[PDB]
Amino acid sequence: ELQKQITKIQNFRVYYRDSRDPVWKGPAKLLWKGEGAVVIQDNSDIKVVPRRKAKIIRDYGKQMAG
Amino acid sequence: ELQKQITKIQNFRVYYRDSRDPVWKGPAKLLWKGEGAVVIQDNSDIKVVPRRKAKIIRDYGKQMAG
Amino acid sequence: NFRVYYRDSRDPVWKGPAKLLWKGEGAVVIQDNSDIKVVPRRKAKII
Amino acid sequence: NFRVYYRDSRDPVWKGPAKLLWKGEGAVVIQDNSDIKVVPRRKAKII
Amino acid sequence: FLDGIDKAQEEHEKYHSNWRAMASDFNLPPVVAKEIVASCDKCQLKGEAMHGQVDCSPGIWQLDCTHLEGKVILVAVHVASGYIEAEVIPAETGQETAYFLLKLAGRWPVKTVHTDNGSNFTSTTVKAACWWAGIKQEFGIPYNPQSQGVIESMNKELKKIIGQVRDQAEHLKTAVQMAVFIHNFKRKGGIGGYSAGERIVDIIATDIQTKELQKQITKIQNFRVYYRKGPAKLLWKGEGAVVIQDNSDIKVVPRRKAKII
Amino acid sequence: LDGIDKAQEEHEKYHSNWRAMASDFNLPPVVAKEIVASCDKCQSPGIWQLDCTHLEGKVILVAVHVASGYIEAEVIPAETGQETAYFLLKLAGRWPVKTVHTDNGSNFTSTTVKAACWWAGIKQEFGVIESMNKELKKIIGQVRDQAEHLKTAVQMAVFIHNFKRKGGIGGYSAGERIVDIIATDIQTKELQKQITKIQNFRVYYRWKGPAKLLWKGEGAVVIQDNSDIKVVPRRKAKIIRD
Amino acid sequence: FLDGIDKAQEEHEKYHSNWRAMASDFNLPPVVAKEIVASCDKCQLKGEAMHGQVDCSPGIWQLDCTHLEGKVILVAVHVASGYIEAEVIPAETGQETAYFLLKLAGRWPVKTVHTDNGSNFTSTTVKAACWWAGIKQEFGIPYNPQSQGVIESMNKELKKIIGQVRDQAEHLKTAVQMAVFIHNFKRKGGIGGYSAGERIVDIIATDIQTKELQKQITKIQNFRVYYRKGPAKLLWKGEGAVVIQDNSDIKVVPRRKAKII
Amino acid sequence: LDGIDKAQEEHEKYHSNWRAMASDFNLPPVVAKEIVASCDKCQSPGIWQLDCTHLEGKVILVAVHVASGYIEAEVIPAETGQETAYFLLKLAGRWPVKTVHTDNGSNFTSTTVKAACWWAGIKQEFGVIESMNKELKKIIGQVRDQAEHLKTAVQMAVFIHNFKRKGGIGGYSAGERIVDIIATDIQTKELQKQITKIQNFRVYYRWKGPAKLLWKGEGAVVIQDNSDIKVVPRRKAKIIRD
DNA sequence: ACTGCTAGAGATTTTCCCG
DNA sequence: CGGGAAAATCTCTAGCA
DNA sequence: ACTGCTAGAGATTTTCCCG
DNA sequence: CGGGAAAATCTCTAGCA
Ligand SMILES: C[C@@H]1CCO[C@H]2Cn3cc(C(=O)NCc4ccc(F)cc4F)c(=O)c(O)c3C(=O)N12
Ligand SMILES: C[C@@H]1CCO[C@H]2Cn3cc(C(=O)NCc4ccc(F)cc4F)c(=O)c(O)c3C(=O)N12
Ligand SMILES: [Mg+2]
Ligand SMILES: [Mg+2]
Ligand SMILES: [Mg+2]
Ligand SMILES: [Mg+2]
Ligand SMILES: [Zn+2]
Ligand SMILES: [Zn+2]
Repeated sequence: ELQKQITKIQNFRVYYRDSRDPVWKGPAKLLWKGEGAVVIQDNSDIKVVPRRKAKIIRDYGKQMAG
Repeated sequence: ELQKQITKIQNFRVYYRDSRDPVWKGPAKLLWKGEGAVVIQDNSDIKVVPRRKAKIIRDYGKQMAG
Repeated sequence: NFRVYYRDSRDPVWKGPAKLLWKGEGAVVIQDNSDIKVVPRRKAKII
Repeated sequence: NFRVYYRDSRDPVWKGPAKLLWKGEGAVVIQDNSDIKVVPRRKAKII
Repeated sequence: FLDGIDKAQEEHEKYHSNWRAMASDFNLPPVVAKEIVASCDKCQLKGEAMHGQVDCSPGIWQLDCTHLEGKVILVAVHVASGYIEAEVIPAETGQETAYFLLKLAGRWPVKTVHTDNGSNFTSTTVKAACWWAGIKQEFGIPYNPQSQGVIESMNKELKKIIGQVRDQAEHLKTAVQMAVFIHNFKRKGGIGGYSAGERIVDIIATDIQTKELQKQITKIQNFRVYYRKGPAKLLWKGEGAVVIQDNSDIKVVPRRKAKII
Repeated sequence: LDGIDKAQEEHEKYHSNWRAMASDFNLPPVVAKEIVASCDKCQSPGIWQLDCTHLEGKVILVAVHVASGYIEAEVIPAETGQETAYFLLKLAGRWPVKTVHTDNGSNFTSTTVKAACWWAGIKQEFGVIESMNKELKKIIGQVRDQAEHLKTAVQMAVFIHNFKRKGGIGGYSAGERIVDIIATDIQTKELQKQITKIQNFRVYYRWKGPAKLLWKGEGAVVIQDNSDIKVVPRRKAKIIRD
Repeated sequence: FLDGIDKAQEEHEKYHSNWRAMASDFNLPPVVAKEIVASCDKCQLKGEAMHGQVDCSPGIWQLDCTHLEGKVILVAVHVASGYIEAEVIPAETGQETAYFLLKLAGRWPVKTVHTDNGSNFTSTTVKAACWWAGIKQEFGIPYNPQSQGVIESMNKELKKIIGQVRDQAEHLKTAVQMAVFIHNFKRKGGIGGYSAGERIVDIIATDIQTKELQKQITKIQNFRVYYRKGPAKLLWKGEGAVVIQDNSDIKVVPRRKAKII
Repeated sequence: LDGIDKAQEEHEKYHSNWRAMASDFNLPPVVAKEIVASCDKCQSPGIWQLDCTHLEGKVILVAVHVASGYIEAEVIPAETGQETAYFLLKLAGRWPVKTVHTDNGSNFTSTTVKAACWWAGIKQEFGVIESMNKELKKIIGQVRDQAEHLKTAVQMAVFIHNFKRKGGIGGYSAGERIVDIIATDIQTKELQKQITKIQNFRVYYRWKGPAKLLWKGEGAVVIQDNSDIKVVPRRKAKIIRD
């Protein structure tokens, strides 16, 4: 039930930036999504990113590929 | 005689750039000066730099200060 | 309190000092002689 | 041999291909229809 | 330094020497020279060396009007994806800007439009068109195209493609639609190797799917967490760390010194 | 890897599709695709429909995505081939249009529309369009008084139809449906691309005969030999291109 | 790929898809798609992302004419040091450019002048003034102020100082000379914490001193070196490495496999 | 460090200056300065001279660096205070002009020249100028035919005088001499700055009485106590500010 | 209270592939 | 584990009134 | 065959200074 | 050897037709 839903929410890749770095940070793992913030995991680090600085996709291309 | 002259030529600081780095490299030690090239020592490394990419000074302020 | 000097709009002459009302990431809101203006942080210095 | 496409002088339209005569650090000398021109390397691609 | 400072202001009132020159000429600590410069109004002439970061939420679009061959091209872009819409219009008028905006809002979920302060966007006719479709208008700091970095960058890619295909069309509107097609579906790269069309599809489908999934997750997973405080609402748990939202403030706490109930 | 046999069994029992096996058991999509393709007992998103309605003396030119009911329409000055081809180039730039169905009307069989379809890569072929024309006309009649010109009313009707009216099995609107269907086609195309990439590779494992390649994992290599899926360590198999 | 390549060129001839889009849509290796793009003339629209490096020898000066309050200001700069000279002149004319250049060459050792291709610098009257003082003229690639980065950057600092002191002078020439003074002697920093005046003094004195010193060193230290070749002329030795000049080619060799005679 | 005693001896023998001791024995300039300042038996570059010559009906306004013979001149339209003050502001922007000697002529005692000197920081005081005027006139007479106007000829003469005519003890031209003299003044000013910086520090070593500070090296601290220079390890002395 | 970005070209580091 | 080649990342630029 | 740079503002790392 | 403060370095920007 719930665990399938959580492992599905963690299948989406998140591209984000920090408040003073102009370069986009590579695909993290989406843990939780909200109206104003998303919670991600990037290299065994848990960051909270505003919604306006994050791009969340699935990569229908790496899915279909393992 | 000659050794005083060499240790005097090595008292001048050289600021230089490489052919694809826009930042100026810190003060090296001038070993030999020529019409088209200067030979410097930067951090126990001997580089040959064109004359047009090198600024050679003494730093009248650090002399007068040890 | 903070003094803010700024470059408002298509004008090269820097103006100031103005009161800092709000500092966001990238832009600031200031008050310069009962006139509220929004200036990007590229065009303002805050002291 | 090399093909060089370039942006000569106050003109947005890229021109080329031209023969590469000399590659310096920052600029190149090319030949485009019996016309020798000196183009900076910001304004030229060499293939 | 009382004699060294009084002479330094007297010199700054004339030459406006920077903090270093006054530190060398009057034997001042760097802080004092920097203070003397910082108190001079005539020396505050430079901003700080940074750039902001535009909004890249899934519902934000940047619009702008660019000009080509005497004609007006109204261009829009989906900021999160790079998907562009464009149209040659006879005039920069709020009427046709509103028509363009209504067409756009009818084809895609447009939550917010970001534009500069051109008269066609600040028009009372676009305000009515954005109110009807439930769109939010964000105008930028006047005379700052950097606030429209995305659409202004798209004004260059679009014009660049048009010159590549201009000789396959008699009229400029055909070349504009060709360029829209080519950008959206024939240029790949970016954050997923996608094209702009694939990327907008992914962005929008992912938004819907994640909203539904997290709705289910919150409907089921209902816990309260005490840490170090009040019953913060649980958001996520695992890997020796817990994420919670205490009074609308999301913070990350380790599994230690935190109990889930 | 370890669930390949379970997926084979679940297909031989329930005749499921590869998406479920790949989601339920955690298999690369290519392996589940081969599982569903090994049983012979177990054997649209780019098609739009075009037509023209007449209303208040002007010509509305409507386009429907058949799979989703999503509608693209606009008022044109003249029912001609120039404006039809322009509408079609626009649509093809907005959505991936692979086929368009029309009613052999004069504006649709013109050389300009044919050339536009050729450039865009659209295949021209000569009752959903009628029902959606009826629904669009009903919505237009509803919302007509909120605008002065007809083209504005048509765009408000298109907005209402695509995003405000919901229905079907899950209660989704035409916009969400078209987005989901296009995402599904993107997945299908990516899978076809990967299958086509790997199909020109042969694997020699343990040496045994050549085998078809399915997946080149980080700790394993999946192969299909004599209509049977087997797993071999990477160091125990050599992959060559043919 | 013969069927995949023939279809890719047919698609590129229409849409001009970049190498990635054609690698994804036609199953091509990156090299083949990049080749198909590289052979299209209509796609070669972007130069390489670098910048050059101007000449900063001790004798190079960059000159330029800038405008302020309807008046013409002829500005020069010593590239190695940042020392500027400036003057308000009534007209951008080769006559007064030549007067400025002769004054400059009379006050400092000017070996070479770098300028853009304005008519006053490309004038036959400056050619005579530069020939008389023994100056070498380097003109830049036309319509490329980046080739004058130093003097163009100095056109901004000079104008910036003038606005700081403009209200201490009735005329603009007085403010220009005030700004020259302030820049050259009241602004410290750079490669030695110097001002422009101190730095030009150091550069020039160091040039003279090093030329004299190395003349003596070569007059005394006279050796030939064999390495791995011919009798290369010795330049420097010490710290387990030898620097020599073999047929006008300076290279560094270690002390091993090298004998000094 | 180790040569301080040798330098003291060489001064008590030959009365040398601190530049030589600092160059010969390898001492920080402050230590040699104190050595030369401890003996009471052992006890210009910013001064220019202005004047006006008349030639061919025009007024040439000449400036000489007394220490080097370097010359700055130019033809002015009128022998007035505006042009004199402009010439002086120009010169002060080019070279570090600390003092200017003039001949109390009307143009030199004007309020505009006084205000220019005040702004630039020049001290006004009211036979080298005459000899250099003679030499400049001789050169001008030589080179006059190579130009049409007189101002151009004056600048060619200034170029010749400053860089083409060489003489003196070492055979250097006026340009090299002025550059060397200004470099020497830069060294002198930097040394005075460092001495002034360190003179407000007192050192307590081994605790003994306070001592004047001279140098804070990387492996030593040099101090002067009771007119005697001693060396102490950094860990053996504490420096405080007073 | 709001905000530079995008895509391409060359350079340099990572990953993979067979020994 | 060791080179080489190919892929991924990094760096940096013009143009967008 | 020739060529972006300069100075200031804020951030971040180094060095030094007394324990 | 250990923090804190001050100094040095690094990063990045507008304006220069
Ligand atoms: C009359 C409206 C309202 C008020 O202002 C004007 C003037 N303007 C100027 C540019 C422009 O300067 N682009 C160059 C650029 C410079 C920097 C950057 F980051 C991005 C850039 F695109 C525009 O694009 C633009 O749309 C306008 C415009 O619309 N208006
Ligand atoms: C008639 C002469 C001869 C032919 O060309 C024109 C036009 N021009 C244009 C600029 C200018 O665009 N400065 C802005 C800028 C841009 C980029 C950069 F790296 C540096 C910069 F200063 C000049 O400064 C300048 O002197 C001239 C000029 O002199 N001429
Ligand atoms: Mg605009
Ligand atoms: Mg714009
Ligand atoms: Mg110019
Ligand atoms: Mg210029
Ligand atoms: Zn000031
Ligand atoms: Zn092409």
